[PDB]
Amino acid sequence: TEQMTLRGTLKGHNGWVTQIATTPQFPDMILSASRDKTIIMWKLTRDETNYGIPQRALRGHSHFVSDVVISSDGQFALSGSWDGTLRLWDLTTGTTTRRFVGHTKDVLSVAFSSDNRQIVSGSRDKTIKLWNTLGVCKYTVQDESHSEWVSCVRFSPNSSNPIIVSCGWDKLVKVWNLANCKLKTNHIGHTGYLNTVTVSPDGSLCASGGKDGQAMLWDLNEGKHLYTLDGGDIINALCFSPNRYWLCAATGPSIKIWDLEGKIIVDELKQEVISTSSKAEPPQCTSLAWSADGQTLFAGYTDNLVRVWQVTI
Amino acid sequence: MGRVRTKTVKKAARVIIEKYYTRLGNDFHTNKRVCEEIAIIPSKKLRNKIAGYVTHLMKRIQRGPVRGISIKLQEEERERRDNYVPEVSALDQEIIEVDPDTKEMLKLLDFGSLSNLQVTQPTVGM
RNA sequence: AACGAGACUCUGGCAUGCUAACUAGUUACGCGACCCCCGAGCGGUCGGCGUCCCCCAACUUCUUAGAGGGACAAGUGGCGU
Repeated sequence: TEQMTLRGTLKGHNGWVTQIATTPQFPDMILSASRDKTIIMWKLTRDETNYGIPQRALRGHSHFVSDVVISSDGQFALSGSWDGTLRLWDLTTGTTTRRFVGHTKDVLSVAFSSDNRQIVSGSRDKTIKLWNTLGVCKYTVQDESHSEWVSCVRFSPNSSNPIIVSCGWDKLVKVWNLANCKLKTNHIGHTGYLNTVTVSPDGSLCASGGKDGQAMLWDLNEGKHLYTLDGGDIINALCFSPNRYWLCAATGPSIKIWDLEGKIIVDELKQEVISTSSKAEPPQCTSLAWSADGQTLFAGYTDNLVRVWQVTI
Repeated sequence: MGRVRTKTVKKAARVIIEKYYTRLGNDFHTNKRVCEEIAIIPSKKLRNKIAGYVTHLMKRIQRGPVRGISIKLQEEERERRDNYVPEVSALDQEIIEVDPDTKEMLKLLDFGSLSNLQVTQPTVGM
């Protein structure tokens, strides 16, 4: 079966990498966020000396940047921050065209709609919130929301079932109808708080995880439970492959992949030892992205680096 | 210089960990946000000092016991050293040797018949 | 268990992020005016100098001052019953 190998590393940051984002429109570009308050745009290269260079940096947020996402045309990017404000960036000039305001705490995740005509967000303020791209808020979920911090929000990629999924510190996963503005279904099972939720590109399955170290699968349209996978110590991020039936997870200092035909671990990715006089000797992995080609993986870390892996035979 | 923490900081940090161990971790910037919603703290400068000692105590509790703090996860494995151990399926067996003056003490008590015997040294060890 | 200590109150150093100013400014131009040709090049569109003057132009970097943010011995290496 297929096996990963280390390609190279990217060095231009002064705090933990918080997220990475990519598109099929520009395969020599990637974009990433950090606790150093700024978003970096990278020029990738196939040169033997170093795999990429910081090309531009976006500087307008006043605390940490928590989430970042790119428009399907590759012209614009959207981001949230621990300063409680949400911003839309023109990637050609490196300037914000609009600013979104109306949360009263601290913003943990954001997404674009699959048509890119609507925006959604989640926060420590306990409210999910919906926005028009002209910067005006359109609905607020309030009493039916999570009882604790809203950790994540995501859209289904398909057009024929317009719904969103979410996870929170009250250890529930919830599913919501877009046009009707209402809750559809709870899912219950996890013992710890939740860090992440994700959906397969065919629009069929969820995955979710957090402190309990378990990845659990769920149906989007059949409304029911599927099998549980033990990850290890903790789950920081999850993603599906774009062209294989694989789930991938970032788990403490290591990254891991499951082949879902026959439910088996393909490989686990680890770091060369730097001897350290304390517990948690290695730095942890914080975020993942597969390239639009599917053949290469980007991963971010608490040691201010992005590490790149290829597939091999 | 002096960076020693006063009893107002050290007592509030212990009471937080007794009630909210499942919320906490190694990241100071996340602990600083948790301690602001589970407690009323009058000053920003006091909140930072409490979340600092909570972050120090979490890294100790990952290694072993701290005498002033208790949690279910550590009590139930104490309760597994309590009750019975995996060490052996039977007692240390009663087939043990007897000295001549213990043989004589048991003879006067109408007992014996199950022990081997040998004598000690010719004179008291010096 | 109580008072003193510490916390606490005022103050200094950071924010091209927020709120928004004819009793505070900048940039720019519809432009208008004086002086110099030193300037590719003319006595010019274009250059230089301005506490010289309008804006029914755009804006908040520099000034004012309200709200929040930020630092914890928090990170790494030694020494410590």
